[PDB]
Amino acid sequence: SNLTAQQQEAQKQVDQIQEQVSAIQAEQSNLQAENDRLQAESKKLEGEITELSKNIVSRNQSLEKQARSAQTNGAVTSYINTIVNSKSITEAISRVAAMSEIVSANNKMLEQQKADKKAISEKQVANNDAINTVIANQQKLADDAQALTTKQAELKAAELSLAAEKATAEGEKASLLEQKAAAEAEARAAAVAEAAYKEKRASQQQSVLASANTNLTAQVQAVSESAAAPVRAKVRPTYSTNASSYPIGECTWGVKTLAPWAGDYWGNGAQWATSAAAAGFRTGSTPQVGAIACWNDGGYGHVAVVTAVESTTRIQVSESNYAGNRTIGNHRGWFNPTTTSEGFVTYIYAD
Amino acid sequence: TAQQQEAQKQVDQIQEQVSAIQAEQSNLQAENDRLQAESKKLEGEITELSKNIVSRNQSLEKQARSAQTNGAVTSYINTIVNSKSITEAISRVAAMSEIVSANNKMLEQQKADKKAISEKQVANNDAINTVIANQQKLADDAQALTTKQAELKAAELSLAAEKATAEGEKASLLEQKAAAEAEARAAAVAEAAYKEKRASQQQSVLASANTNLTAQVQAVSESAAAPVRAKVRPTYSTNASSYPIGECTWGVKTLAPWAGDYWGNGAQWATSAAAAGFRTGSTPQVGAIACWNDGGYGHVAVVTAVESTTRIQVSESNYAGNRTIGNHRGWFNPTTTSEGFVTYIYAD
Amino acid sequence: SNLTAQQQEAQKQVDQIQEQVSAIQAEQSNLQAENDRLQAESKKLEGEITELSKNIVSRNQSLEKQARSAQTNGAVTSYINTIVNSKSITEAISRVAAMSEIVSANNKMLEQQKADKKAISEKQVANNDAINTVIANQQKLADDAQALTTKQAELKAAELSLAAEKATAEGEKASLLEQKAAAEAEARAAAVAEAAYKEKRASQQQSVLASANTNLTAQVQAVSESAAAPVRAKVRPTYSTNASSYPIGECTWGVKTLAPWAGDYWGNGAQWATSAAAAGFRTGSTPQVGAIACWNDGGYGHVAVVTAVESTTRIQVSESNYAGNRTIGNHRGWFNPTTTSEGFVTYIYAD
Amino acid sequence: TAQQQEAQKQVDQIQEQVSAIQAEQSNLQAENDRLQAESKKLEGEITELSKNIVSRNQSLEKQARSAQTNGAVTSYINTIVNSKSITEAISRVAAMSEIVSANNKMLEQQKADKKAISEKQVANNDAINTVIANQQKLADDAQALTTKQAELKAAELSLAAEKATAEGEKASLLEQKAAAEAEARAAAVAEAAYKEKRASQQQSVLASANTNLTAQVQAVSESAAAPVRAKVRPTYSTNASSYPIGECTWGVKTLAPWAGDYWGNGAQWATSAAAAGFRTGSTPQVGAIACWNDGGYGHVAVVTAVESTTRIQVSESNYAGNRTIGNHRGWFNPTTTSEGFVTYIYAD
Ligand SMILES: [Cl-]
Ligand SMILES: [Cl-]
Ligand SMILES: [Cl-]
Ligand SMILES: [Cl-]
Ligand SMILES: [Cl-]
Ligand SMILES: [Cl-]
Ligand SMILES: [Cl-]
Ligand SMILES: [Cl-]
Ligand SMILES: [Cl-]
Ligand SMILES: [Cl-]
Ligand SMILES: [Cl-]
Ligand SMILES: [Cl-]
Ligand SMILES: [Cl-]
Ligand SMILES: [Cl-]
Ligand SMILES: [Cl-]
Ligand SMILES: [Cl-]
Ligand SMILES: [Mg+2]
Ligand SMILES: [Mg+2]
Repeated sequence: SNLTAQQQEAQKQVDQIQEQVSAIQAEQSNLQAENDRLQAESKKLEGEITELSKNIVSRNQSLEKQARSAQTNGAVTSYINTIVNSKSITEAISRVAAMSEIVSANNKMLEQQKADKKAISEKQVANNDAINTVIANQQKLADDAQALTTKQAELKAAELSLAAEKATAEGEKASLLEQKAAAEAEARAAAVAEAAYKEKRASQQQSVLASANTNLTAQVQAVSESAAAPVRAKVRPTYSTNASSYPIGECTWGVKTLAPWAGDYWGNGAQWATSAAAAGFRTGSTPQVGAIACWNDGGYGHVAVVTAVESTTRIQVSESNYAGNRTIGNHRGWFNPTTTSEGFVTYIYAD
Repeated sequence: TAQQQEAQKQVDQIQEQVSAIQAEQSNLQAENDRLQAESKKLEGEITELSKNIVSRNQSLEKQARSAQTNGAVTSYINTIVNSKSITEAISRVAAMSEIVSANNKMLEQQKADKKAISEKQVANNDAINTVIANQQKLADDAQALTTKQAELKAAELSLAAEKATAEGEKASLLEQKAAAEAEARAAAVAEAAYKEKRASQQQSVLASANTNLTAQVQAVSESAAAPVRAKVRPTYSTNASSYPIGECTWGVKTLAPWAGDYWGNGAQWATSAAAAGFRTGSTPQVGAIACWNDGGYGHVAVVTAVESTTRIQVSESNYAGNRTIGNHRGWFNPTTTSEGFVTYIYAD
Repeated sequence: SNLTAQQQEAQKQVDQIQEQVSAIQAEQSNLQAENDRLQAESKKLEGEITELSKNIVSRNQSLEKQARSAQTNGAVTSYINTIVNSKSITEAISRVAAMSEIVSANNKMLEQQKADKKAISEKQVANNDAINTVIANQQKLADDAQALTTKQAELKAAELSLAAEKATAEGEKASLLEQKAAAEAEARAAAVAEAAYKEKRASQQQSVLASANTNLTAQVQAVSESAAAPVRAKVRPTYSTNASSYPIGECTWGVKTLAPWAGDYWGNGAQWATSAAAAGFRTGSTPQVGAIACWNDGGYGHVAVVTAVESTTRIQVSESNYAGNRTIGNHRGWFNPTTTSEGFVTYIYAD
Repeated sequence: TAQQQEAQKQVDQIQEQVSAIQAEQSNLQAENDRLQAESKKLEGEITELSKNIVSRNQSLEKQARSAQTNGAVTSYINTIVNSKSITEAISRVAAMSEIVSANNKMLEQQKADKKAISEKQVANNDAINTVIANQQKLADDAQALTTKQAELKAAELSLAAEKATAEGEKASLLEQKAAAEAEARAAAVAEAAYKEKRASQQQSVLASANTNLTAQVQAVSESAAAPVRAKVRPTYSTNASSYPIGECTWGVKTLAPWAGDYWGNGAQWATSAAAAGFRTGSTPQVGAIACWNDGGYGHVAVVTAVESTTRIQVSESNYAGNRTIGNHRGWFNPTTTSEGFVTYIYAD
């Protein structure tokens, strides 16, 4: 080699910084590649979780209908007597043998339900861990991009410093020493930027963690305390506390009795949601316990108060004047409120 | 004579009652027909006013709010000072009077519609009530008419006996009178049974009013079944360590600790919640987890206020770059956002 | 017996008519009982048909996703190479053994799908036959009620005729012979009513069968030929046939190119449904081929033209300016239009 | 001198071009800001007018139609002749003028709103178009500015050489000029590549316009998949012998022979159709089978005309006791009937 001692020192600074630069770039490619495959694992797990979810919900309903039919009490006693309905001279019995198959099919169903609940649970943790890793990697990538900008600026200046030590000229040493001073100033700018980045990142996270010091009630309190605070309910009218405005036994009289917050002159049940909306009440398509269910059939319609909710297509209700019975109470048990002869259902909420 | 007048008096008294019932039947039936028509017309007008009132309310809240949004009003005061620059014929301040005139005209029409619907509601309600009372009166009259017409029959035969002839015939229609009087007693016993039934049925109805919602809801859970799908629920962690700091999932888990621990990207929370046994739906409720699915990562938040399906407030984390938990948007429409299809997960 | 010859003749008429009366009443109870149990069989079959239907639809989607993943072509070649990725010194392989289980699970799925399609088919015919029998019985019950009214009126008169032949009195024979003449007149009235019933029933059915002499086109023609005929589309404006009102490459320009019946000044894609509705176009939530899909995100939104539809949550579309690509064409393949970053989807229909 | 003026001229010419670009950048950016604001305001007003126009159209069709329903107008002519009976101060004919005045006022406001939305649409559309054109011009200017500023640099160094001193220095900044001119050439080649790319991209976009819907739909079916779910469909009977005469099912089967043969009560038709591979949905289309489910027997019909989701006509059998096939209701709302939840089954 024709290398000097001073030139080797400059070469060492270039090789050290280049090593750091390549190390950052290698990790960037490493993390970006890991994220790509983890995002793919997640997508696949997500599709499988969706598949299991609908099956679990569907199978639960089937298992609850099959339980109800197998545990109705009043009709089940006859199903136990059907097995006993065979002893002496009845030709050929295949009722008891067929009873084993429906129980075998039943036991097979809950075992598959148990397996699906196990599988979705396992797929959830793996998916969640994959998603968490990807976010941590993305944060590491953001940190590396700032570090790379700094180290590449340092490398530039170091390479110019090496170019000065090699220079076989008085004219040129001076030229690239001006360029080195310029490059070193740029490297300082990059470092100060990275310092501000770390400074900002740290305080931002502390500000995020500080906001966790709260709860829902305080959060809901802040809405009503603000200017944009629910004041649409202020313009409502004070209604009567009794049902004297509705005739005895009617569905309207019944709902007014159970839900005294309803209006006094809201007419036929069919029009209650229409009048309630005008009065400032919130309406919607999903049942809530305590909400007034309003069915519109283009005629008189019907109203009731929701007493229990399992889904949008499965509720219980307390009502008056259903199928000729004018007493207030539970007339139907569980039923689907979207598929009745009273028509389009809409719910009126208290708040 | 004299005895014949007494018989004639009984016929005329009962005939008077019979005609009175028939007159009232025609009276009530005619009143019901026109009241049912008045109701139908009022119903159509109430529907017309209702949609206008709701629509106009939304319009009135989109207006005024945009011209009185805290932060934005200072610019509206500067607009008059900026339009005052002499270049060169100014009609910006004069045109500002027209939008305020149009605004004031809108709330005055809203106030008139709320007044009109209120008046139409009471008239309609009274009309409906009157019709039902009349129908009950008509049912009572039909039973009374059957009785009085049977009494009239016997009374007319009694008069026919006093006019005599005499045969041969007195004895004949006195047997018919005794038969008619027995029929009249049968009609009376039938009307008594009718009143007996009507009275006890109404008492049974009035007895059922002695209740309230809580007792009603209690009877459902006390019955064989009875919501028992929530019994199989799981114990989730009480902290948000399973979700990364600043993410929307971490924020919702912080505000709604009843949510799951490994429910992944916000988009899939409703899907996992439904599998876990939670109830989901399309209408916002305060305290519900709003889950938006965009076919990607999606988003989650907790509903803090609800005015309608298309107007809510929420508290969330990581919205538009801001990773702190809080209110980021104010009032907004959750169905029309870049995070996609909204679904709500309810606590119970 | 102290029975006369004439009295026996009267007694015979009573016994013959009573036999007919009891025969009708016996059949009424017979048919009413059969209908009750057939209505119950139907209800049970209906619930089972609903159960099978949702499973068949759900399982079809799963089988088509599992087929797609197992028949993607470009990624499947790697799945065939994974089995070949084992020969000499690889420790323990359970990738080929696990491949048998997913195929076993796949083959088990289509066999259960085939069994469910077989079961629903069988349950459909049994249910349909049960429903048909119940309607035929109801028609027979309507016929019997008319016949019963007639025969009971005949019985009344016959019993009075017997009461006249027994009568041991000059005073009473004459009385119940007047009652018999009255009863016979009532019996004639009942017969004439039953004749009118049969007369009406026969001609009504012929009038119903006559109305079947038609088809949809004639039916749709009669609507437009009537006074209540679609004339809301008359007030529309004639739009330009080119997309010069929209800038090159935009989504609006693309939709206008493929659907020239769209408007010229409808602005950002998000507002197209809003302007279309004002212009008199019909809008809705379900995709149709040739409909303009309008997504509203509270911003600029997006528009496209629907090119294929499998369900509400699965369509294909041709569009312009998707994910940076400004050419008109198919960018996404099959996708769910309700779950995208462009927001709330609404469809604008040509008619 | 003289040579220095030539150098000064080159600096002043290029500086003029540089300032012209920068002036236009500020000009276009300012115009876009105010046009984006005009658009936002117009958008809100278009939304306001749209809902009013749709709402008012429904109101106008519920009105007039009720006062001009064939069969019902003869009674409206008799109402003036019946209110003319002298009993005793008549204000029924005078009040009839007010509802017609209110009606005529409604269509005049509808006509004004259709005029206003049309005008607002063109102004908004032109505003949006201008903004996009400006954004493209801004992208072009940024590339041109980079080039002209590089040319200016070299020209200023050329002027600095002619002023000289002279050293020692002429030679120094002539080397810098040669370096600057090389940089200016690099900027020009970059702008050329930009124009090269921009031009070919637009040609590729314009090329894709050479198509139509049919070719587009053809490419879907020609691709790997391609709707092939309809391939597995079944051959049903061509007559309605499987359904009893006069029933709603028999009627729909007669009009829509593509329906199934053993689909039972009308209520379950959508359920069986979905299992059979047919597409279902919540929006009416002409020729679709409407299936109403009331938790009981339900009802079916064939859609013959559609105005909206809440306004259709249908042809059906066995409606309100009438078992003939035909139009029984005219225009009606299929979501608000006593037959329950409506769902439509589509042919394809
Ligand atoms: Cl909390
Ligand atoms: Cl009812
Ligand atoms: Cl009762
Ligand atoms: Cl009860
Ligand atoms: Cl934490
Ligand atoms: Cl974490
Ligand atoms: Cl963490
Ligand atoms: Cl959406
Ligand atoms: Cl046809
Ligand atoms: Cl896009
Ligand atoms: Cl492009
Ligand atoms: Cl493409
Ligand atoms: Cl036939
Ligand atoms: Cl048949
Ligand atoms: Cl037949
Ligand atoms: Cl409904
Ligand atoms: Mg905040
Ligand atoms: Mg007809």
